[PDB]
Amino acid sequence: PQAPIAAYKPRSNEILWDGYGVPHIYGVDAPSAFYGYGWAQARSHGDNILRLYGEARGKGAEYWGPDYEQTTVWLLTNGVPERAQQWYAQQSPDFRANLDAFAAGINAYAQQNPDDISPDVRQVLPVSGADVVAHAHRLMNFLYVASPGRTLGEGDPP
Amino acid sequence: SNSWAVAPGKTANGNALLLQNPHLSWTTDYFTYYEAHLVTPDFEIYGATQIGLPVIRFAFNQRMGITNTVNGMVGATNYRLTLQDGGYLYDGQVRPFERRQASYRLRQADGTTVDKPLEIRSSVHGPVFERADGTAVAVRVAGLDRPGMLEQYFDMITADSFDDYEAALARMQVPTFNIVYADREGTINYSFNGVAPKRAEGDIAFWQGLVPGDSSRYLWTETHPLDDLPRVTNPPGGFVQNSNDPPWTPTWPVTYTPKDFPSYLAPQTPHSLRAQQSVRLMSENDDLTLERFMALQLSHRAVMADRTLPDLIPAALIDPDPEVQAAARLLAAWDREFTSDSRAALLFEEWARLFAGQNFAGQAGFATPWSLDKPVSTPYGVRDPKAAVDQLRTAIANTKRKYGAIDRPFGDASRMILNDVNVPGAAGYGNLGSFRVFTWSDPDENGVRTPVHGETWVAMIEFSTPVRAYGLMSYGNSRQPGTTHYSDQIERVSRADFRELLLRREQVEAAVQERTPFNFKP
Repeated sequence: PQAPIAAYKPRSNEILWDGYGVPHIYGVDAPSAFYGYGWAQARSHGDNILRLYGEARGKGAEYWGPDYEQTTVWLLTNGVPERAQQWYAQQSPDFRANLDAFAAGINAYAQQNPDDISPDVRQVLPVSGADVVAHAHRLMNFLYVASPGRTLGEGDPP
Repeated sequence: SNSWAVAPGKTANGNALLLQNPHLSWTTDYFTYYEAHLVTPDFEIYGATQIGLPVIRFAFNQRMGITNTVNGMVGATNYRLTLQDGGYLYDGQVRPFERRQASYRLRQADGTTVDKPLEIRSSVHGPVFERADGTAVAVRVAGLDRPGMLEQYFDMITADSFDDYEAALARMQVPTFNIVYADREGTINYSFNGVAPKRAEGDIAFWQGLVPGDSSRYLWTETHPLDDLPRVTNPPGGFVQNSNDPPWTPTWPVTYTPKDFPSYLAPQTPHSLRAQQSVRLMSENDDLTLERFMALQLSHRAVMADRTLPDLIPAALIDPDPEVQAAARLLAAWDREFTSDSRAALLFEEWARLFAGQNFAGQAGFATPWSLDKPVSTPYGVRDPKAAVDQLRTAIANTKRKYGAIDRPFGDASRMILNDVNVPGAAGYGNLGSFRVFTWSDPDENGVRTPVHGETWVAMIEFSTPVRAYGLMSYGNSRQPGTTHYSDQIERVSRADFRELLLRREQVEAAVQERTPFNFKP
């Protein structure tokens, strides 16, 4: 029948980054790998990720002012930040631990490397599993499926 | 976005092939892709995902892989309400809104926040919005009760078998996307996925418009299970594809027709020229190697030139203006590829913007309309040659104004520029027929343009044992101020010089440049 090659069994938690800045994340279990993954994403994209998570708490307007207000109004009105809290509580316990680990990794990168975090996204920290759920929820249902432009009667150029 | 999956029988080596190829903005927060590799004792996944997602959406490993394209799954409804008496008319009765008073803080220029009131009103349908013109709109979004989107993707991409993958996909927690699957066992699959409301009447266009919000007749409550949606598994054609086209030619020969599904799932509109190229590139080629598969992904044919130039050119050589005559001659000598060194390409684009509108999608100019029966060879020809020549006249002007000449090399105007890296462009607009896509900006005052949208993450995988995979990320793997990992891939992109994606531990050890040990305890 011919089996796939042997899986690798990670014996310690490490990220091996290659020349192009691609993180190879080895965890001894699922929450480790997810933590590693949140660490790596914060290394590579922390500023925007944190900004995006701040928006998905419906706190865009509060953190960054008027250019963020319409998304705030769109997401609060569609009850996105609170549904995220619910969705979070409704996760299976095993998967909830993975989301908590991912948020922890993001937080821990920002902790051990405060110089790498742009000043005006600092107020966002700490981030939580629910934050991670919320952003995914804005992305899928409230950017892809129901865009503010289709409802408010607009949309973006070519 | 493009997606190919090729069955073993269609390949030289007898292993399946997979193309990951999403097209998104190069310059937009939540659309930025990231490449990573996760390994535990129990699972392995490699690939790309939008930043801030804890699961890889374009994943593969030693056993299986998936990819995604946008399908426009109409998962929401906008309802036009009839305001009357402080409530809204519904089934002959005035019915009041649910109201709550919420608030949010707004940051002021001086660092303080003011407290801002926000009324939130809902009808039966959902939350209510007032458009700038006065139309009160209530939005009803399917699948607000599907909390397992993330875990579904995670279970799909770590599936131990096609059956496990399918069971995971069937939970209906991922509300959108065409999703394509291939594996080392030899199975390939296309699914038009998403959460689709059950409706008793109306086509897609009716459901995309403003549905009347004054009647329970239009209030849906239920959604379609997975086996109500268009799907294809190991088709007789030996491949599946999607290029953002309607789900009606996911393989060749087709395995179903539009009348087999409710009419509101997906449109029956003409297929883009890129989508037409997708179908031929796959169906016309047998005995594929990974190398040949990769070469096919680079296709940049100016298909619209093929459909129009045989009529346009003879018409234009008749015109008295010598500049029009010279444009026609330049156009006729063109091999109709979007190469860096093309002197006719920019000029052709500008005529096409007039002939088919600014997004190149208009159909009115063609002599023969797109037809379900010749679905990769229509629309064809020029309906009004005289009118089109006048369009060429204006296009000569526009080309000169934008770029400085009617014959500037494509890749001198078309540049990929990140930080201080500046490289020649090639390929172009999907709607002109280019498979590999670069949606070029409007040019700057020097006629230089750059991609706004197009090839981002590109990976091609053969499920041999061990797997073989090659990828590139246009805009690098990081976007933090000062990273060396933003502009460090684009030169390779300009040469189509793909990285071997490193999955096996020994390969990873040979390539490591930074070790971060970490330790996590809850």
